[PDB]
Amino acid sequence: TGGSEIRDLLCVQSFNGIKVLPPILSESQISGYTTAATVAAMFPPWSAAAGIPFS
Amino acid sequence: GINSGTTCSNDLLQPNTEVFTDVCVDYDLYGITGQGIFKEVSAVYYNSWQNLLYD
Repeated sequence: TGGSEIRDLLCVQSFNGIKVLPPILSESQISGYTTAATVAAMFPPWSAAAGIPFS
Repeated sequence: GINSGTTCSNDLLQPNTEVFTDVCVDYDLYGITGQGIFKEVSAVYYNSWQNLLYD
């Protein structure tokens, strides 16, 4: 938006027209979902481990 | 030497227009004038007869 790094290919792609849209889901909530699934597999009730302890 | 020779009048539209620019106004110098904000910077790597550079 102004300043330095005159070699800035990503925004001159956007200035020429092509825009990489962000995905509609953030990676923070996706990583939190995967963490929730993993701790579901590791803790009671083991929904991701069919109700069975990990060991 | 009417319409020949070397000594030619510059009384057409002279494009040497030394206008300071720090807003989105196209230039009047080497190359075709595309969109540009002018970030005035100090550099030393120009030498000889090197006004313009490409990527």
